[PDB]
Amino acid sequence: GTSQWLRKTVDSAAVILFSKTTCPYCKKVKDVLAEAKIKHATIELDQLSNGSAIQKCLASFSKIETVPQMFVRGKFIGDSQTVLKYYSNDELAGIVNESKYDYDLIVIGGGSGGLAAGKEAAKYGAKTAVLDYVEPTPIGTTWGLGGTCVNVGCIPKKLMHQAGLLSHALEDAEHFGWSLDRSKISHNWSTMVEGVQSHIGSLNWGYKVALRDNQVTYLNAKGRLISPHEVQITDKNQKVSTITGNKIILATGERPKYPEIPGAVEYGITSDDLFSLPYFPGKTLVIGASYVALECAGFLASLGGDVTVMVRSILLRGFDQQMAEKVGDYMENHGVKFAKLCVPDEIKQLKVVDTENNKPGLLLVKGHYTDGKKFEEEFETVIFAVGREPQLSKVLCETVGVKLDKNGRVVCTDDEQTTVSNVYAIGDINAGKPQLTPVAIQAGRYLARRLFAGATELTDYSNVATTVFTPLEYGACGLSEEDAIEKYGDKDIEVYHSNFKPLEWTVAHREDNVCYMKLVCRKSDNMRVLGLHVLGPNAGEITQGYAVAIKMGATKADFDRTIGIHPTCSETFTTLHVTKKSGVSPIV
Amino acid sequence: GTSQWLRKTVDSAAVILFSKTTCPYCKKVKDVLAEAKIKHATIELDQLSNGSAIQKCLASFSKIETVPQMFVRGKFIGDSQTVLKYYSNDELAGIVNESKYDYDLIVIGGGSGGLAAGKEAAKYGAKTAVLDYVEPTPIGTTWGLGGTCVNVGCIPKKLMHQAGLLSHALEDAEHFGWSLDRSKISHNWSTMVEGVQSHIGSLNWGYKVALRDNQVTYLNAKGRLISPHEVQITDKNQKVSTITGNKIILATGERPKYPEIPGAVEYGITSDDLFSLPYFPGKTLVIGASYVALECAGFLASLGGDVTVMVRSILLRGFDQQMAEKVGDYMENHGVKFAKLCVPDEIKQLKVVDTENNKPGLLLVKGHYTDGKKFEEEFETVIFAVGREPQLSKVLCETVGVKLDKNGRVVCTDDEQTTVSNVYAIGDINAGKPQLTPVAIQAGRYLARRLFAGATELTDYSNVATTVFTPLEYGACGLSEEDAIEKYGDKDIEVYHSNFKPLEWTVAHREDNVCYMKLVCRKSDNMRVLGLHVLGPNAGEITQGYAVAIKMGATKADFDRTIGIHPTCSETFTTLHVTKKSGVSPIV
Ligand SMILES: Cc1cc2nc3c(=O)[nH]c(=O)nc-3n(C[C@H](O)[C@H](O)[C@H](O)COP(=O)(O)OP(=O)(O)OC[C@H]3O[C@@H](n4cnc5c(N)ncnc54)[C@H](O)[C@@H]3O)c2cc1C
Ligand SMILES: Cc1cc2nc3c(=O)[nH]c(=O)nc-3n(C[C@H](O)[C@H](O)[C@H](O)COP(=O)(O)OP(=O)(O)OC[C@H]3O[C@@H](n4cnc5c(N)ncnc54)[C@H](O)[C@@H]3O)c2cc1C
Ligand SMILES: Cc1ccc(CNC[C@@H](C)O)s1
Repeated sequence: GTSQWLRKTVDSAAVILFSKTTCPYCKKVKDVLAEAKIKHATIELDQLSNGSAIQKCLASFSKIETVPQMFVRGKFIGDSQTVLKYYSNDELAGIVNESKYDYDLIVIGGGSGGLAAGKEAAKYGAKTAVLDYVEPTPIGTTWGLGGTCVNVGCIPKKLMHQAGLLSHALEDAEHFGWSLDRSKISHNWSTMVEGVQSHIGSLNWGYKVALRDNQVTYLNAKGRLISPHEVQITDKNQKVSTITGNKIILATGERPKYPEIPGAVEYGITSDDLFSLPYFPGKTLVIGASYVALECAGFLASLGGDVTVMVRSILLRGFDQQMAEKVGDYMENHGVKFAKLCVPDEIKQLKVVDTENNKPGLLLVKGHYTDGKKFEEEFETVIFAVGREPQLSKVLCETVGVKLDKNGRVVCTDDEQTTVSNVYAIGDINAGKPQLTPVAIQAGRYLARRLFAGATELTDYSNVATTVFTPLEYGACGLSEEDAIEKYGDKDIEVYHSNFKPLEWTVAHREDNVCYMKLVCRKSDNMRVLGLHVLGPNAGEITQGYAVAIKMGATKADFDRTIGIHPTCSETFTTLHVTKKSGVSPIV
Repeated sequence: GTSQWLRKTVDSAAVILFSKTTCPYCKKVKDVLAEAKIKHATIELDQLSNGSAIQKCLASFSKIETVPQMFVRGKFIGDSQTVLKYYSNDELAGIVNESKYDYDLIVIGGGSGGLAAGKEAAKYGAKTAVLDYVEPTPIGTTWGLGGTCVNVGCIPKKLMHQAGLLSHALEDAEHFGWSLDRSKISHNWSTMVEGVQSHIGSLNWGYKVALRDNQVTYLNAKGRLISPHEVQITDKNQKVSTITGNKIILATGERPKYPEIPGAVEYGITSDDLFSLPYFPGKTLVIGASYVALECAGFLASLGGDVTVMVRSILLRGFDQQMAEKVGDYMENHGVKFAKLCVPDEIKQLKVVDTENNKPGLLLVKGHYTDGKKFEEEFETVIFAVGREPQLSKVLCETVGVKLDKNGRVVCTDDEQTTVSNVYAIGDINAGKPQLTPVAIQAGRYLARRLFAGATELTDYSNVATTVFTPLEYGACGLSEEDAIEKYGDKDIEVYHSNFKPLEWTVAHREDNVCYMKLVCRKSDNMRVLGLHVLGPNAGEITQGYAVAIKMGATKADFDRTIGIHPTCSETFTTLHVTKKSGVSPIV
């Protein structure tokens, strides 16, 4: 029925006021709470489908059925008159604060997900604390509040991606009539890092202010869940203590892996160090083949660097592989070299990194190909991008009872709840969910609404669009081609595709048939669009809008009746017609 | 019902074949028709929702009920045996060219819609001619086949727009670490015009080649409808003749208007001349407030030009005015000077345009503001953008019977048919249709299928998306805000909005709170999105995809449940919460 909704809501909420929009008694109580600097959620019963039933079940707690009723942490406080009797007796503050625990919510991890959840939580009166600590890299790198996206992920790579795109702007400017000469222009890595770190510092500080100004307690300490309500924190001065919270949210992210080979941890770096490195990396070897490894080799080339990528097997494993190879074939034609079907054996240090004069060392990389041929080349820097993983042993005592899948990730129900009942996990460590910063923000905000404001909304994790920020960007939404065929069979899958050329690339004398797009649709379902794929500039801005249509179950008919915006790259989606089965060429 | 469709198809198609995929006799006929280079439409009866009735209704024409059946211009030709007997006896070619008119279709106008139409009809066996003539401008500017967009519209304008954006890229490159100094680079106008014209020329040639390869007769002559089936053509030599056609499509577009003031036609120019001008315009007065006027003033300013814009009343009349005002504020903050509430009286000539040294003339402009105060200033170039109009006088003889609305645009039923039963109109001259290149193309293609292949699909003109390619671009889809309030009332309209700042603008030190987007919704229709509006970079790429979701009736919840792609500008549409009635600020 409706009853157990109301028991969960009243039991979980901190300060909550069942109210009416038109009732003047309720309105005077609200303004009392505002003047009292008392935050709370407000369930206005007159704008819900069955508010009349909810007033009936309110009597199951309060022996009354009128409005307003105020509750604090499961307890019925009183009706109108009762609460202002507390106010002009000055007993209100004592009763709204009193609680079995120190906090209504402890969040372990101050990243995209945790900070999102704590800021939405304190909005509804939940007494909240948020914990964040950055264990240093093996060479000692460190950064402030915000998470992986803010300090060592989406933010600084797209800015470094942007510095690389700008090199083609300088090339293109001549053909559009600008007097400059691209041949006479070099890049300065340190000036870039300083501007990138300046914007990161603004984000760091701005998060501390958001927490300060929302009544969230920020603790720069490493917390560890020892029991289902108990968190054991460690100071900057290694000082250890214990706080307690009613509800706990785990959101501590992942960190870079290294291969188990000698020299790796000692002499190489990872993405965590690349964004604040104080010297240009020089001649660089990137080991791996995920979006991290391509994106970084991507801009490192565009800034004049001598870049090699060492690929064990395939590029972008798990993405559509036609597009993967189109991505990779572009980078190879524009500077990035690849050593295909090759794997590393050890790293020898020939020269130490020169802190004083600000210059890299010199390394020797020993490898072998699959056939058995041997690799051996000198490199000034070696970056490892061979995956990321959580380390929940540092965060979670075995004995508390939280179930971990075979990767170390947290098994949650579809509302983010662990096996222990009052503990939840969001973000990269939620098992089998897409590891993206906008996902972690939605899970975090939609969970806080459910805990402290009686919400029902769940996070939808399906058909979440992505974009890979390689020199030519690749945005995608939905299934890949190979996956659609495997799920429904080659006969039932029809693919529309077509090359294109940006107008902007005409005067600039760029390639005619590298930019490509395709719609993978299902025949026996009115040609429903299953996945969408585009390789070209601004692929992120192109793809986004269609993510809404695809959540709404778009079909090829819907794309055909929508008119294009001319001249854009994106309008090519509105008039696709060549089918893969037909065999007709997709060139311009 | 089925009855009158079949009769309409058989009477207008040129060569049509009624068939089934499974049949081997029709496969036999297809193979013979393909061999003889005979182009035809082909219904596949075993693929239609009611082929049992379409088959049975065919007997009204062939006195037979089987398949295949081939018709030519309303006449039943024969079954399988009867067709091969014509083939094997050398009679089949003459039957399929037997026609009452010179052409199955004559298209008056070789621009966006007309080129699209003739090429589609040719592809179904229709014998087609397209006519195209470029009436020279007052100073005699003239160009090649393609239309207004190709030669003097979207294509050269976005290329000059792009030259303008690249000046901000040369600026921003400094702050991402590149050595260059923006302050010592200049722009060469003629080099850019050379590159742009070069690409226009390759479109001119491609369109000639495409009409050749579809066997479309291309007459570079001026056409004129003298009777429902008689078109009068006039040579480059003035050689007048007459051709006949079964179906006629009007697609003659528009041309720029001039104000009725002394010196306008003698000493000013329009956009028709600007895109191939041999000298730089210099100090320039732009008279108007349309998207033509602002887009041109925009890039002209970004190229180093001293630019002024003379506004009668408001900017972008017809578009959401809050957006328009923000568009104008940005230009005024980045160069362009505005003479507000001002109108011109006369243009005087102080200096004649110098062909020899390739420099502009010099003019004196006199006007007055709306309060009698005087305007007087010198400019080297004066560009009129005071609207456009057709001149159907020059193409449509009064006595044919084609009816015009009070603007001079053709009045059409929602299938593009005029008051005369066999004459149709597409593109700009179609009354009350949005005047855009993609609209013309879709109208022209969908019509040609209905006429020569039994199609039924109409063109949808509602909710067509637009982008104004000013220095900050502005893209939109659906109603303006004032329009939505006007139709439903303030109480029923809710507006969600937010500023934003592209990530690319952080390191480059650009403005914090200039970029803006909003969604206008209907409270009583489930918060249906009635209009989308965004101001910022790549606004065309941003908007296009969202047009599809609006076309399927997207609501606010649909935008909420879709996850953003990060870091993009476009992702801000997925987390909008501040409302206008709320009174909260939309800054960041
Ligand atoms: C190089 C790179 C580029 C990326 N680019 C993109 C991109 O373009 N778009 C995108 O959507 N995603 C991108 N991602 C992924 C994105 O960063 C993650 O999806 C997101 O950061 C996950 O957020 P989270 O809140 O789950 O974890 P995090 O953001 O990693 O937050 C976890 C935080 O908790 C801290 N912590 C850990 N253990 C403890 C502890 N015991 N006590 C206290 N605090 C602790 C961590 O130090 C960190 O501060 C990128 C990732 C990388 C590595
Ligand atoms: C500066 C500018 C910028 C624009 N930018 C955009 C944009 O970014 N996006 C967009 O969607 N739209 C844009 N437009 C509008 C776009 O150009 C039109 O919507 C489009 O050209 C409509 O095509 P049409 O076939 O109706 O007319 P047209 O393309 O003008 O075709 C008409 C053709 O018929 C010829 N003709 C005329 N009379 C005769 C005759 N008697 N005999 C033979 N031929 C004849 C004309 O010379 C012309 O070649 C822009 C317009 C301008 C002026
Ligand atoms: C013609 C114009 C209408 C609006 C313009 C720019 N806004 C100026 C305002 C802030 O005074 S220019």
